[PDB]
Amino acid sequence: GYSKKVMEHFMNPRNVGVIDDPDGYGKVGNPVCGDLMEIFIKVGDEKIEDIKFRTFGCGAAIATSSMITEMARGKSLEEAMRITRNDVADALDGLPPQKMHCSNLAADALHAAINDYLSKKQKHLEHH
Amino acid sequence: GYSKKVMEHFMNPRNVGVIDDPDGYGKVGNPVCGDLMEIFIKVGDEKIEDIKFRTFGCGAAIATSSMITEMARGKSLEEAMRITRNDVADALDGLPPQKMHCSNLAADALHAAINDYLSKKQKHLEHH
Ligand code: FES
Ligand code: FES
Repeated sequence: GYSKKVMEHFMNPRNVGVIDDPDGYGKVGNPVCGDLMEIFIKVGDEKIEDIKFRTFGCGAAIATSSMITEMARGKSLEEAMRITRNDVADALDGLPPQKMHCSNLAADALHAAINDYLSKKQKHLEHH
Repeated sequence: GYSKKVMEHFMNPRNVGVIDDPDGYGKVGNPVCGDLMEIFIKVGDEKIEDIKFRTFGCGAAIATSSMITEMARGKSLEEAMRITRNDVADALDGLPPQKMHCSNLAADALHAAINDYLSKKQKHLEHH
């Protein structure tokens, strides 16, 4: 019992892949299934200049990540940080409640990748 | 304007502290404020035998972590994994919408600590 939008993003996920040498990297595992979600970001002019995700997880996780990465592309870091699964709640309505977990991977990995980038920036400016 | 339950868990948070040499460790940062949530778990008989959190974050993050860790204490790993912020949505009703992010740290760190423990266990399988 899924949604048309989820079906579209599972069948034709956007932004699948890897970035070599990314500016930010975030990885989160779902321990139930043991699936791992990785987000890679490139940052230019404090905007998401490129984003990719890689997972072997389930339909729900893949479709959520496709929607989240699409939303994030070309936004400022601060805007991207404010994205949560809540921003695509309507597309996810009526999913089995155990797919809640799967749907949280995307946003949590994105937030991790952004924090990764930001902490690198902080370290660079240790003494300045 | 906050909830009475949130006020109680912010003023008297349960399970604050650290576990030295924990069975599972999970850390997640909120990049907006730069606050970091750490969860420590001890695992005995595939149950949460001890849990502690450590953060310097905001009231919302602290109260959520107090509620989440209290829910997790003494549950099986599998039950604990199924906990999300959704399980305390009622207590969190009407929080400023930016505290959604803060409220997700707790569950995400707990899930990270459980994955940490499980992957350590996975090491044994390499034995052949
Ligand atoms: S089971 Fe691996 S993501 Fe749904
Ligand atoms: S301000 Fe850092 S946790 Fe909400």
